[PDB]
Parts: sequence; structure tokens; C-alpha cells
Amino acid sequence: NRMYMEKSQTELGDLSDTLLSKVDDLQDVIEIMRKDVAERRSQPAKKKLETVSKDLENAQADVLKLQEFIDTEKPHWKKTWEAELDKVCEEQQFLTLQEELILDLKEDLGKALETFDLIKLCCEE
Amino acid sequence: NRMYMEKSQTELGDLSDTLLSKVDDLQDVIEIMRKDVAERRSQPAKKKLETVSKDLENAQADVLKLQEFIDTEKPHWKKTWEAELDKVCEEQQFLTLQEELILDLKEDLGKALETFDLIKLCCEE
Repeated sequence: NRMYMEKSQTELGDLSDTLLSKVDDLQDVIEIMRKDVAERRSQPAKKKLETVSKDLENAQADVLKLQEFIDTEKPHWKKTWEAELDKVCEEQQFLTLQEELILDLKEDLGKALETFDLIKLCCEE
Repeated sequence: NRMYMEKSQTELGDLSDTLLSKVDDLQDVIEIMRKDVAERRSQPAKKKLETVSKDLENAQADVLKLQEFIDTEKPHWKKTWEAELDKVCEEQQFLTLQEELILDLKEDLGKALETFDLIKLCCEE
């Protein structure tokens, strides 16, 4: 139901911040080398390479799966939101019919009195 | 709560079906009198002139009373509905931010890949 929904929603934000992190991290460890290679000339170990490569392969896949979650839950959410937007719609459509109806009553009950009164002026004169 | 809402709308309904049955009956009654009076000049029972004349008042009381039922619950309803679109509304802007984020990750992340790949090639040399 709707409980499931506010669950999946907080999680998305979790995965997405578990990435904004990993990525803001690589953005440094790499700007760090970039500085070291562009001026210093100190080449990083062949470890530093092999490891920051796995590091980028992780991230890269960590997106691919973040992009699953979205493409998979977006449906159900979009539908759940739709159902809800519908109930409010019909519930208000009701209060609208109802507001009209009470006018057709005020109308009809009038034309009644008007007519009941005319009869009365007939029924004595 | 939706129970609040599903019931105090069932109630409004019942209240006016009732009032509609009453107005319809009054109408039928008064019509018959009209026929007699008009077509035959056969006056209506002088008691009915008394029972009907009261019933147009119960009915006019019943309108007032119905109309009050609307005027009092309508506000709770608005508040109930608006609390609802706001929820759904937010939950959607959220979704939308996560979408625009996995965009700036895919981007931020690809520019690091582009750049690491350039360094990894300044050490190949």
C-alpha cells in the first residue's frame, strides 16, 4: 500500500547518497593524481591504478543499479499516486453533485410552495 | 483518515436522498390538487390544506438542516484533501530531484572516467 511507498522513497535517497559520496570521493582521489602528474611528475603506483579502476567500475555499476530501482519503482509509485489523485477527484466530484442537488431541491420546493399558494387563493375565493 | 471521509459523505448522501424523497412526495401530492382544482373545480379536503402546509415546513426545515451539514463538513473535507495533495505533491518533487541527481552523477562520474583514463595514459608512457 502507501506504507511500502514512503519506504522505497527513503531508500532511493539512501542509495543515491551512498553514491553522491563514492563519487565525490573519486572526484578527489583523481584530482589529487591529476595534480601529482600534471606538475609533480610523481606517477602513482601500479596499485593505486588497479585499485582506483575497480573503484570506478564499482561506481559505474552502482549507477546501473540505482537506475534499476528507479525504472522499477517509478511504475508502482506513479500508479499509486494516480489512484490517490483519483479518490480525491471523485470525493470532490461528489461534494459537487451534492452542492448542485441541494439547489435543485431549493428550486423544486419553491415551485411547490408557489403552486400550493395559488391553489389556496383558489380554494376560498 | 479515509473512514472519516467515506462515512460523512455517505451521510450527506443519505440526508438528501431523504430530503429528495420528501420533496418528490410533496410535489406529487400538490400536483393532484392542481388537477382537481383546475380541471373539475373539485376542491381538496380542507384537512390536506393543513397537512401539506406543514410538510412544506418540515421540508424547509430539512433543507436548512441539510445545508448546514454541508457547510460544517466541507471545511474538514478541504483540509483533509489538501493534506493529501500536498503529500502526493511532495513525494513527486522528491522523485523528480532523484532523477536530476542520477543525471549529475552519471555526468560528474563520466568526467572523472574521462580524466583518469587520460592519466592512466600518461603513465603508460
